[PDB]
Amino acid sequence: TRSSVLADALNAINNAEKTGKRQVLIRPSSKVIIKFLQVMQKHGYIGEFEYIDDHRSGKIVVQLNGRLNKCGVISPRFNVKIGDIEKWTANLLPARQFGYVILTTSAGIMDHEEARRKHVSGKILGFVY
Amino acid sequence: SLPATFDLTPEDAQLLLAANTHLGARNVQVHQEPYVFNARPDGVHVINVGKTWEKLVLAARIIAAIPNPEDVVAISSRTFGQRAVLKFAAHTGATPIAGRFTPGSFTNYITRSFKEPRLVIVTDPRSDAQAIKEASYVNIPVIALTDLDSPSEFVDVAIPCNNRGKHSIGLIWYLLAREVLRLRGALVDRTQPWSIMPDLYFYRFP
Amino acid sequence: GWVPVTKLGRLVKAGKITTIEEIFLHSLPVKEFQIIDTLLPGLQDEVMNIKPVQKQTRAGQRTRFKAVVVVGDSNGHVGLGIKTAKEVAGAIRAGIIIAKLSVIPIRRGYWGTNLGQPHSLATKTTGKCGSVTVRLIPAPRGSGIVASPAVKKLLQLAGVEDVYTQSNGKTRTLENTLKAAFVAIGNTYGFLTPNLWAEQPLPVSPLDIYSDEASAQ
Amino acid sequence: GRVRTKTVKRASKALIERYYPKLTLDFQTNKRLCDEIATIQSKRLRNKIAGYTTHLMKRIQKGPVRGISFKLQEEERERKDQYVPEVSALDLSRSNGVLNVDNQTSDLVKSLGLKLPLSVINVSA
Amino acid sequence: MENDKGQLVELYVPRKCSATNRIIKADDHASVQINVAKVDEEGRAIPGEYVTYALSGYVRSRGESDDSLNRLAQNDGLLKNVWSYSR
Amino acid sequence: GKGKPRGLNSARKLRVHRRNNRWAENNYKKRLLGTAFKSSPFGGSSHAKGIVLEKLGIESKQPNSAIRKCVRVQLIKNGKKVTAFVPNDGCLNFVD
RNA sequence: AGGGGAUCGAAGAUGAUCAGAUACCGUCGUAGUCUUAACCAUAAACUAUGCCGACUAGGGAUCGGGUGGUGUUUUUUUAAUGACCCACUCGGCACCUUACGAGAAAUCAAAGUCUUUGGGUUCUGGGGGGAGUAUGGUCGCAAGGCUGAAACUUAAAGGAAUUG
Ligand SMILES: [Mg+2]
Ligand SMILES: [Mg+2]
Ligand SMILES: [Mg+2]
Ligand SMILES: [Mg+2]
Repeated sequence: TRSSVLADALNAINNAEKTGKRQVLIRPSSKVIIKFLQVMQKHGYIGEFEYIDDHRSGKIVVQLNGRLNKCGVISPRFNVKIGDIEKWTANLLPARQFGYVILTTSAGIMDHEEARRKHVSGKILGFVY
Repeated sequence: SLPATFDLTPEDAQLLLAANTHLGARNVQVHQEPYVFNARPDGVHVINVGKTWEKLVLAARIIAAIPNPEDVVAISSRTFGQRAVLKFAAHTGATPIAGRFTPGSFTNYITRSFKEPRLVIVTDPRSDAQAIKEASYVNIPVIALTDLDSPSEFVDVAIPCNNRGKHSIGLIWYLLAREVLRLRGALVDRTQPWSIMPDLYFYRFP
Repeated sequence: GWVPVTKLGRLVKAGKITTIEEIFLHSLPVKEFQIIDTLLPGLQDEVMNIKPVQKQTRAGQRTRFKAVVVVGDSNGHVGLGIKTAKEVAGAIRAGIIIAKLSVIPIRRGYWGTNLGQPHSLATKTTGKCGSVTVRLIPAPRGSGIVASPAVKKLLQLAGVEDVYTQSNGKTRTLENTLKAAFVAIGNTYGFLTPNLWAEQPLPVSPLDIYSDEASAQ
Repeated sequence: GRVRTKTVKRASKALIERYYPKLTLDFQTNKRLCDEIATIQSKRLRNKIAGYTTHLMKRIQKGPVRGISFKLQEEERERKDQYVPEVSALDLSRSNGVLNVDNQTSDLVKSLGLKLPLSVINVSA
Repeated sequence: MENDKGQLVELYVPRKCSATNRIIKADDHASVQINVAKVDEEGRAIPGEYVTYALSGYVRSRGESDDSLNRLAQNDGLLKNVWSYSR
Repeated sequence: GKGKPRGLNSARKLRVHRRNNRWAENNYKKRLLGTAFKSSPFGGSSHAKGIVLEKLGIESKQPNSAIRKCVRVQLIKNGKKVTAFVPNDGCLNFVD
């Protein structure tokens, strides 16, 4: 069944970006999908998105530019020591310059560079570029 | 970015409806649904001819904008389009390919039919498929006359009309050329209707 | 001498196009190798492989030659071509003609920091052809070109300095290998990196500023 | 097979293509005409060509051939313009100043905001 | 793309498609550029002023080139009441 | 889902599966069955002295006929008979 | 193990011919084929495509349900139904196109969203033979099934496509 929401969300977004569409309709939504998207947005990988109430669990409509090569979810949210980040970013992202392996820490969800700065770490959600 | 002039004239619309350009075929590609106005109880669709018009004006602005009026290519293997296109070429000085479009007329610099357009206009995007396909190999924009069941692959600015009946065809071509010449300056004012009859464009066989 | 037959050729011979960068920017399809010749003077070829091929034409058995040839600036331009002819030097000739034709740019960039000239690649890329995949990864400077002979030549002749590769599949078929590698460098200019986000104003084609010129007589 | 070599057929084709007037069904005048209009290096090959222009001249007096006739082409160019009807089908006068049209097409015209003389001929299946 | 001295160091900033914001690349012979003519009050189009669009070979092959052109033009003042934002 | 468990508390299933699957490797099977100490004529050593039992004129036909000047040797440590090549020697004046 | 035992028919019984177009072929025919109670657990048991979930192109069909129609045929005096027709809609079922995509290719709406490699989970494979053999264990009245090696041997065995 629908085991991870984040997974299907990011899947939808990706597929849509490949087709070259301009908007997607994610369902359902989560505190996590919300935060993940806010981080996606902060670096401008997507335009603006709207949460649609319906009392169940909302839908989301995401508008996207075209700046999204691939976003994905790394699946079993492995834990990561701080020194370990380097290895993940050495695999997933296409380049040392840009891209973002975004984590879940006890100090909220955020990209890995903010994890570098705040000096914390946690589990690893997914990755954007 | 266009004056209150360019809007559809009562006369024009009369012409269109007289030639049944508004009569669309029985099936609609999901790609041309916005063109469809309403569907008749017999299963025949109706085209927003306002949109037919605006797309005509567009295709015209494009045909206009090309620096050398020779490069634009009208095409048709379709019977009716032959006649119409020929005239189009005459009054507009574009180059014409009536009848059999020789393959590799856009690739292959060695053959004698080799031409290097900067815009292709096509009557039927199905019967003239290969010209579209071939234009796609060499960055050449296609502007077609599509019915509501015409493959909109490798075409930009489709003109929704009626590829079936000869009146529709001739009329559309003629309107096209006329609009072009109105844009160049060749037919000075816009109140002046074309001295030339659309019937010159119609397909006649003895 | 040479007589152009294409409204891109007459543009070139009349010195109306300086660099290839103006061909590439607008994707104007080359069909006259002399174009590449004048625009790329410092193009140094290299026959990668020569192979006796047994033809059987209507009970008449013949021996021809298949030649895999690479060309390139040691700046940012490559080309690859395969050709079969009846005579070896003829094959090589024709091969170089073909590779001249299919010349491609390359986005070469930095590893991490940002000093001097761009040395390696910009991002990880991957080409696939046949069963073979070839993957190219940014190296740090002075890491040389880590690849088998063939792919190494192709990258050297394309002004890559530092690049890790990873292949997969039957890499022993050198034509698929070369083709695939070729694809992978030919994808670099195709990966939208954030420093290319800034909207440009659309350039107006050489074909329209110089349209009166290079028009057929 | 007495199949005439390509030089004879091609020369016959061209000679009749530009000099249809002075050639008849007779070989004896087509021959001396082939002497006065053309420069053939041999008498035998000239008899070949002039004789085949004789046969072909006997084939063109009955019907139009796959070649080029300018006497025809001028009128084929006139014919293209000749029949431009004084009142086409696209002139409203052909239906009493009214346009016979469907309920839905009339809806369309009403929606565009265009005043046209329309007769609403309703349709069904 | 710059280096440390602040100077650009590419072969070329490439053309992006207008519908899709993806990059058009050099071997893409299905990509296209569309010049539409700027017009005078007298309905004459000026010889050298265009509103131009770019289209990826992808969008033209997929058969969305048209609808894309519509939206684009309509939003850039060329058309009106052709293209709906809703369907 | 690429047919293997991918869960975070799934290690046991993974590694067990790996152990059950390494028995299709060839060398691994040799190495945990002690095939070298139980069967291999050398007993798992780089060399063995033996005493020439019989001078063999084997004849090995296709595609190239070796007038196989080989030997039956019996290894001293196993009392185990073996055949062996005696290289570079045309006449076998060296090995009796 | 009973009942049944028409047809057809492994076994078997009998004939043949007459030639190397060859024993088909023939005629009986026992078990079997049908069933009742037990067993057996295997097939090219095949879509040679595990199951759940999400997403990503059109087009013809059709099967099942549903919503709409001052649509049609059915007369009685108009309905009511019922079949049909059009539009839509879930759920099937096959087909026809393509490819953005995959693939070694044939081909594939999944065999796609896979080096830009991670939605959950089960099972299986690691050159060809030796061999589904030996041995043990287990299930079966038996025929057998399940589980299942090694020594030794070998440079290929194999896939798909292409020319003659
Ligand atoms: Mg390998
Ligand atoms: Mg089985
Ligand atoms: Mg099976
Ligand atoms: Mg094995």
